[PDB]
Amino acid sequence: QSQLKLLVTRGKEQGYLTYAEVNDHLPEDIVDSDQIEDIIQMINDMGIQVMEEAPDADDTDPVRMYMREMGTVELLTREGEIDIAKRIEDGINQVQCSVAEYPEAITYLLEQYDRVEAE
Amino acid sequence: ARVTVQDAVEKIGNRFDLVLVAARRARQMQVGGKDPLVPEENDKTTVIALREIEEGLINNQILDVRERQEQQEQEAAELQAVTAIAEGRR
Amino acid sequence: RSPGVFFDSDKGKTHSSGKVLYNARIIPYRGSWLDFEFDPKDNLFVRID
Amino acid sequence: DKIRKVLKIAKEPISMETPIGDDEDSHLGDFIEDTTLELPLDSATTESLRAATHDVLAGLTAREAKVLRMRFGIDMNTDYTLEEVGKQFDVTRERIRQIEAKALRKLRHPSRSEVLRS
Amino acid sequence: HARSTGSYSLVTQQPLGGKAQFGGQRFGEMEVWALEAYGAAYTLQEMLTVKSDDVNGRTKMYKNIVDGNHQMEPGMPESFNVLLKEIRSLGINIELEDE
Amino acid sequence: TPEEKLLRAIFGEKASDVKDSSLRVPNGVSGTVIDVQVFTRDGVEKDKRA
Amino acid sequence: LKAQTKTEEFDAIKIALASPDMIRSWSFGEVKKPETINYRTFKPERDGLFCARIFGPVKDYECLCGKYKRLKHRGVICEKCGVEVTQTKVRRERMGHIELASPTAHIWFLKSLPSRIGLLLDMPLRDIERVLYFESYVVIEGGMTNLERQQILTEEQYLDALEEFGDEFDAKMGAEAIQALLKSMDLEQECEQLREELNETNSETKRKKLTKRIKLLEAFVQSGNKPEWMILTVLPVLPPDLRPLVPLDGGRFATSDLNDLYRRVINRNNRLKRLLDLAAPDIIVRNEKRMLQEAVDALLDNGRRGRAITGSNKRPLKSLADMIKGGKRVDYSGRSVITVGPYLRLHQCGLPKKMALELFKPFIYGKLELRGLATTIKAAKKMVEREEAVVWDILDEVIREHPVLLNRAPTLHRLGIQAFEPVLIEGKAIQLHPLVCAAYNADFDGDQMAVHVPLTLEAQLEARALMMSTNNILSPANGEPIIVPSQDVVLGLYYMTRDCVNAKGEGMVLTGPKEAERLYRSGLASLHARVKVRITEYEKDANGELVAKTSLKDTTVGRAILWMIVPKGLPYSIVNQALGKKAISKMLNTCYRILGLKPTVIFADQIMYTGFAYAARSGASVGIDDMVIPEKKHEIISEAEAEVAEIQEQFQSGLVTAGERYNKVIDIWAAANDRVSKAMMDNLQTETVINRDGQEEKQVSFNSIYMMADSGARGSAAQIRQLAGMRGLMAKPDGSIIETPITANFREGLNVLQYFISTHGARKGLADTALKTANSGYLTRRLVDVAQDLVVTEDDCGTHEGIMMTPVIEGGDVKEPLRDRVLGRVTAEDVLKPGTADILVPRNTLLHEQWCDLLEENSVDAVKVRSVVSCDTDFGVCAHCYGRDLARGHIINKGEAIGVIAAQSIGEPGTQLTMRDITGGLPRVADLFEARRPKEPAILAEISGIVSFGKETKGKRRLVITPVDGSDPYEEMIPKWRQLNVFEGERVERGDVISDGPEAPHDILRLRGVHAVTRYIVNEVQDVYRLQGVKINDKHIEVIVRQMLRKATIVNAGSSDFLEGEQVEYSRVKIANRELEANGKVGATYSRDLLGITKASLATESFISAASFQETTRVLTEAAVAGKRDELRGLKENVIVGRLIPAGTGYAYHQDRMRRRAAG
Ligand SMILES: Nc1nc2c(ncn2[C@@H]2O[C@H](COP(=O)(O)OP(=O)(O)O)[C@@H](OP(=O)(O)OP(=O)(O)O)[C@H]2O)c(=O)[nH]1
Ligand SMILES: [Zn+2]
Ligand SMILES: [Zn+2]
Repeated sequence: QSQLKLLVTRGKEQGYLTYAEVNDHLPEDIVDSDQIEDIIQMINDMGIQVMEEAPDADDTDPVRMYMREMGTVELLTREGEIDIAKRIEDGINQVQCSVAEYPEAITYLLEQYDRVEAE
Repeated sequence: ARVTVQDAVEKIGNRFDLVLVAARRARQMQVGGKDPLVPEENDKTTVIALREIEEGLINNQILDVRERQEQQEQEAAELQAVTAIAEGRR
Repeated sequence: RSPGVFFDSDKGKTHSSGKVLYNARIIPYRGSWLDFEFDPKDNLFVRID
Repeated sequence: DKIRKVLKIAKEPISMETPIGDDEDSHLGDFIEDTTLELPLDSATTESLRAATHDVLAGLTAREAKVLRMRFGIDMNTDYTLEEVGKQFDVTRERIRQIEAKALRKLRHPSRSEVLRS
Repeated sequence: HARSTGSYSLVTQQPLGGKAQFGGQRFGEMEVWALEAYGAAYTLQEMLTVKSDDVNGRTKMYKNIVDGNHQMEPGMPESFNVLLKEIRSLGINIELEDE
Repeated sequence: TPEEKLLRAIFGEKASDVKDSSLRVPNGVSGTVIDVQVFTRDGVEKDKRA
Repeated sequence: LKAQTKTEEFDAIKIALASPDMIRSWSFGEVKKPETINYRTFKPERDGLFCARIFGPVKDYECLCGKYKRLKHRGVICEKCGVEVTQTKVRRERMGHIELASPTAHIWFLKSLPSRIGLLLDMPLRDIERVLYFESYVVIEGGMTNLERQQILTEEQYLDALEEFGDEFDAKMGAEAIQALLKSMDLEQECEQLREELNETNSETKRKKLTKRIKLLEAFVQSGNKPEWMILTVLPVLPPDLRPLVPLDGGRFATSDLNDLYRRVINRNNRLKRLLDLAAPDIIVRNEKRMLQEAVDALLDNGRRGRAITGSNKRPLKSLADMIKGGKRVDYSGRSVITVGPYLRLHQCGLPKKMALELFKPFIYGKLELRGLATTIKAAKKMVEREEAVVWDILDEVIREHPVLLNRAPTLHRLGIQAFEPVLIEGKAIQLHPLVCAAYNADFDGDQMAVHVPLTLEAQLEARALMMSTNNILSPANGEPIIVPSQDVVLGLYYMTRDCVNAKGEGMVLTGPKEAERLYRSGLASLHARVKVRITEYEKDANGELVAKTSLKDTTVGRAILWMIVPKGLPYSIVNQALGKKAISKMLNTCYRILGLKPTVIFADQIMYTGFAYAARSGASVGIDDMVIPEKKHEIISEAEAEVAEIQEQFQSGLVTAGERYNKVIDIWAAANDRVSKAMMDNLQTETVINRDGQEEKQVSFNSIYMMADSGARGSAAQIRQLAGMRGLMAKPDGSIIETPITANFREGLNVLQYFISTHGARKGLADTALKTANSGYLTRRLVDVAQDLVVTEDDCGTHEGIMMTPVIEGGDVKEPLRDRVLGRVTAEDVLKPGTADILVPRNTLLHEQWCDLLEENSVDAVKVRSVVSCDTDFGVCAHCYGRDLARGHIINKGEAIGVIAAQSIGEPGTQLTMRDITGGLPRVADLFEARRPKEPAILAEISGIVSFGKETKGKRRLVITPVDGSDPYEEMIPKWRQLNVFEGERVERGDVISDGPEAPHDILRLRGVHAVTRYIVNEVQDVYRLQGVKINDKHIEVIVRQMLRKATIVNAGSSDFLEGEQVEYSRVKIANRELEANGKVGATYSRDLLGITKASLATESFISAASFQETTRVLTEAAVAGKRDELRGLKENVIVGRLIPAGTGYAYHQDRMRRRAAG
């Protein structure tokens, strides 16, 4: 509606391709080096039909998008940290115990020790 | 044809082909079998070919035919070697 | 261009039809630009830097 | 001096795509000349040198042309010494050096290699 | 200024100097228009390859000159082979097939 | 190159492990030297003429 | 049984996507380390950006370590380090690759105007396609329940949909998600179903996107490229030498930005690989993937989104794309300041000794070693480096008939570069023939020209047979001579006429040459008297030959001696009986048309020599008393100021309209200016009194200044009017005119005020000149870019149709005839004759046979002539249909280059065009060529019918006219604004005016006709040259308009898909092969379409030629999508590749190769 009607009605055809005009008639955060190429590509070259390919296509930043998912705090306290650390030690313990159940791990350690003492 | 070179184009239409054939003949002269037809008179091979073309001799068909005879002379006269080689690999 | 403030023309065709569209502008010596311009609909806009 | 060598490692350093004279348009990497290539003149002289030497060894004898050729190693890649040539020519060492010296005596009049020196 | 043969840049094998000789003259679009207008195909041919930025071409043709043979024996200029490698350097592939 | 080794062998080697990069007045111009000057490094053996 | 696997000759090049395995084929190893060079040893690291094993060795034939040195092992790799020891240029050609972990999207096929990865997948670009691959909103990859196939889900929606179903609609997110999306896509089945759906009961409410996508999908599927290659998983590496880090002067290396890019992408990719083996937090890994995306996108093409910085430089980094998106130096060249060389011939130029010495270096070497002198090549070097006398003589041998071509800076037309025969001159400046000094538009203010030495044999012949100055007698633009004598020489020959009464005159008669003895021996004057002599004339007719004609004519001393210069033929005397002004060129022209080349050249040299000599003998100067001011000056000024004073007094007491008294008082001063101008001219012209026999008589002033003005030689009426008369109305920065013109003049003193007023004119003059000078070339580039592809071919085709040529007559209400626009034109067919017979069918109008078109009286002022506009040719231009207008007198040689010569000739006089219902000037020409609709376009009647109102303002609306007759009506739209021209009930014809305003070329071509629209363009573009007074043939305009109407639009039903607008090339060649192929009903009828130069140049077959001028990033990408191939007939694209040009000396080569490429 707004963007389409303003762009089409105004640009007829702006004569000298007055760029510094409709770029301010656009919403969102301005002063970007991204939307710039999407306007200098439509105005000329493939005239007429390009102005119909523009709207149909119109129908951003690494760090800012990193802080976005980082926004999910889930912060912890001394109780929280100790809790998580406890689960870690519990997991590691169960794994090591599961290894202890495996007799071939013991006999292999024995064999490799005899290899160590044999230099 | 020190200054046109225009009197040569009417002998073979389209100045371009004129350049081709003249460069062809001049190429024959500068390197390989020289033997000019029109007297040199201290002129480069560039112009000598143009002089010949103007004279009426040495054209496109002329050089091509003489090349055919040249091939029939190098090949047919020296076949005793090629034929002897033909029996090399049966 | 000398610092201070001046009202610019922009007279003539700027959007077809052709109708004035005056605008004021303040030029600092060490700071940010402060412009004020009209539109065909006679609204007032401001440009910071 | 160690500090001097230290400052020779600093910086990225500069990139070729840096503007310099601000012409239309200048580039630092466009003034950098190539040196690994040889002058066409030098290459021509090298070719003419090969032909010259190949034509000079013609005015020599087989038991002298091959000697100078094999000793200094030319047109045969791997160069040999007095022993490897003295064995292939019966008489060893000094004898093959004698002829090697005599050949050098032959080249004191021709001007080809003389001017090729410079 | 005058230049027969001198140095060349590392990036593009094009004539340049100022250390012993003088960097060769620049042809350009305005000139290739004229050469095309005349129809001097061979003049533009050499002026774009061996006479400019053809690695082996310049040497081969130079030897042909000193021997009084002229001719040319041209080849693909590096100012296009580099382009091939640059385009090939991307996800896009370009190949020069025979017939 | 082998040919060059032979060539120097016939006229004397003297193949010094040094090259050449002397400042020469460019071909074409010609004149008279009016003033010489030398800026030595701080910690380098000063020259006689310097 | 060919099938060769080497680097031989190629006929075409192909552009397309590259598979990961395709990238592997170029891989001579894998870069795995961000390391470049060693910090101490300065030696290439193991697997870095500058590896020796992967790419190439540093030195020529020695490996990295040093186990192998010489040519002993050139084919064998090293044992300690796998380094193939070949050349160092190998390092310049070796590729290499980096194999990333997680997939990465190509920046080009992602965000480049249309979303190539999006449009192919039918999905929003910077909206949806961004949020799903930047790890934010998961996308679906085909579902058989509840969910569609390409919808976007959030993490909450994902788990919810996963909980409802799951384990049967799995769909990931990010790069690999889009990969599986493109891979799962079936181009074939969709190509069928889309054709089915997008054709069922749908009007013009859908057809747009339908035909668009189906054509795009069909192109992609037929291209051969698999959509999997759209996003790369393996990124190739550019050779090290194309991005080296070479040590400058005393340390301080110099590297390319690409090394920084590759180093960054390597780092980020390695961390990404390491993270996919250690602990794998989703946020960390996904971020590193986005960072890898950043690095890759920055390496391929920066653009575009913030621009990655680093490298200490505040400026961005030159990515790969930036190195191929947007002056060919050459050896054996030079340049120097030019100087006049009067003693030279016309095919010769002054080339400095030392300059020519350095130029023909290799030639001098070869010739020296050939003769003797120098024992070897280096001997010749040491011999020429030490200029040893004899060497110079050898130089005189090498430059004998070896032509050298000269060139000026601003090369507007073909005559910018002309070849000459080198002549040694003891100096450091280059001398030039003053005759061809006009073709270069060169003066001796200090301008400098460049020289090039044709090395190739055929290059020398090209310079001698084409680029030679003697071959360029006539201008390519207009048939008139270009080497025509200028200022100095013309004044000389003007002084060799100028019949003065008495003064050592008398009618002492002799016989031509004998009169010369009379002149040197004084007694008689030179400009008398007249006097009679015996002239032996020569004429020919019918059977050619020569016929003598001795007579006794009354000429002068100058005319008699000058007659000796005149060649064998010519009417004689009458060419000398005139004077020296404009007929000075006419004589040269007629001499050319009736004699030929050589005699026309020597005649030029003779008239130049004679001109200079007698000009020097004359001694015409410019004293202060040469510019005599009129006595009526102060009188006229007082009278003018009297009238304006009365007008001001009237304005004081009202009466006259004070609002526009400014205009009428301007007319007063303007009138007064013409009064002073007329007075000064009538005075300075005649004057004199002499004293013939019994005294009392009048001729024309011998006042130097007038002599210069009445004989070309840079001297116009306006300038003289400012010298002695007065500078008229002066311009004001507001654009208005001052009501107080410069009453004084340069002969008199100038007040500070009027000079401070004139400074505005000088300032704006130089300023406007600086603009139009660059604007002219700005137009020329577009002209060339659109026209430099058509060349006269296929000899001479048939066809008879062609624009009916008629003398451009403004004489309807102003009287102005021009009937020379028909000459060297090939006749259509026997254009009648008030009786019978006469003109043949294909007979080209000769220069003498166009004078025969005056023996048929003023009745015959209309002849149908074959033009380049018509012509049933295919991809070229018929020789007959063109003409002959060149430096050559005959028809254009087959396989020329009409396009470039046409464009040059048009954009040449652009330098002298003043930019502004009449626009006028260069901008007017641009608007005409671009085919732009006026600010108030008129309207025409499409079909002849009965004019009637169609509901008075019932819309909408706005008036409506409906011309209905015979069958079917039409409803045009009149927007109230602007009146009309036809009342109701009246009938109109097919293309009648119903707006009486500016006409639109589109409507004319679409309705009126092609001949009409072309006639309009040519007759409207010339009208802006008439005012500027620049002669230019209509042929060239017709040439650009030819390909200006290149494409058309078909409207019916045929093998071509209807809506597609295609060029009449394929159209005609396909309609000719369908009426006699299977059926004429399998094809439709087309309709010519008017498109501007830019719009026309935009479309072209070759993708390389397009990659030249227009935006490379677009054309290269879209050409990459569809397996396109250049093959390969264009001029431009065959220039950058560095091969023979398909025109001129080439053509034959291309023709042979073209027919050669028919076997397969
Ligand atoms: N048109 C023409 N001239 C030829 C031709 N061949 C030789 N000439 C003329 O020979 C004259 C000088 O040539 P030279 O080099 O001195 O003697 P050369 O003929 O033995 O080589 C020139 O005269 P020039 O042109 O009359 O001098 P100018 O008129 O330029 O002042 C040159 O044009 C030819 O084939 N055609
Ligand atoms: Zn090694
Ligand atoms: Zn035709």
